[PDB]
Amino acid sequence: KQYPIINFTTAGATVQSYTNFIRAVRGRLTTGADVRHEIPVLPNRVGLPINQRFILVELSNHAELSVTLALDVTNAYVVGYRAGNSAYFFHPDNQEDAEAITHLFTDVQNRYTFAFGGNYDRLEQLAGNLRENIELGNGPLEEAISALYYYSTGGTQLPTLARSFIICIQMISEAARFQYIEGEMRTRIRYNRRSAPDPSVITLENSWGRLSTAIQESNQGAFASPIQLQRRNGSKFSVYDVSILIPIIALMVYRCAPPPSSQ
Amino acid sequence: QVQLVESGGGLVQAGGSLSLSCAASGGDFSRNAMAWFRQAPGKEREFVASINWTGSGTYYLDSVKGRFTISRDNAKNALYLQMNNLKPEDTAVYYCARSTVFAEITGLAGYQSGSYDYWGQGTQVTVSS
Repeated sequence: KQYPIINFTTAGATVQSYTNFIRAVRGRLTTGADVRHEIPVLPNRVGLPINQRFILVELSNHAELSVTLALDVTNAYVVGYRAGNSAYFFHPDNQEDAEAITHLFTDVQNRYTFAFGGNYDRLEQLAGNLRENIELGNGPLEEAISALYYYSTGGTQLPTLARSFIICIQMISEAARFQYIEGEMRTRIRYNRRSAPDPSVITLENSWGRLSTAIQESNQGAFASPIQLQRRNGSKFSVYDVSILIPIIALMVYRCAPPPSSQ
Repeated sequence: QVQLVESGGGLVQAGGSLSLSCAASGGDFSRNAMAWFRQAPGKEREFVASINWTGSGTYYLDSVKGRFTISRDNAKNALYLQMNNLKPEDTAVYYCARSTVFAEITGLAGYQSGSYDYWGQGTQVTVSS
């Protein structure tokens, strides 16, 4: 009947509970059968049956409000979400997606498709500010959980909601993609701090696809071309290799077929 | 600034035909969900037809089902309502309504006047005999 569901709450959130969540998500996003340079590859979009296409991440807070997010298992990205009797979807880029998302939350009373997409550029201009000016951590997650919930009742406005998306995507999608960003959130969560992300986190987000390509295109682990990146102090450094990334990126989109038996 | 203007209204006889047009401007039309409603005096405002942002998914009030056809030209920034076998019941002021927030609205919400932020001035449809 329903796609797989992962449960998480911000109530009593520890570093432990957060990490065992993000791990459980990763468990559902990939089998782990496709692993290249030690890194799990996301299932290939082409030929993928609609019934394996999405996963469900349910989020609740101390107020006991809950929302369920839909993640595409091919890009590990949020395509929409449900709160109570209403379901909301980001504007599809093509016919094929538009079809796919009709297999989600089919029992919901009301179904809305946004006139806008869920890409960062779009969300930033709606919420009124950049990812860098938007804070993260257990507290900003609790508020976003609520704002998404009360949107269906008219309680939430657009910029506030947009910002709420930016937060959850990063804390969940981005967190699942990168063990590094998972660590950045662990930090925040552990001490109950809240802070906007640094240039390193942001650039990693912008670079996910390209890294995925280079890695699967690599020659015995060596890139054909480097990818620019920033550390926390916003200074650039170039990545010519794989072994650097293994501690960083947890999942990869599917660029091409796996490698030969050798390595 | 978003604009909604309906034309094509008038008077016809039971069985007669009409072609309705809404001229929309401003905003991004090609990404906006759209519908037609109607209201007769003394009567509550009733849903008529809805159409998503792409060419096709569409819903009708069953009284009008098969008699009426809603369409849109996203290049022309235009919405259309075709009314063919016309009845005295169909007499009412017809309004076009836009949602700039939503590309598509289905399920219960699709019939609710509340879910659409922009409305047109309206055009009168009277049917005789």
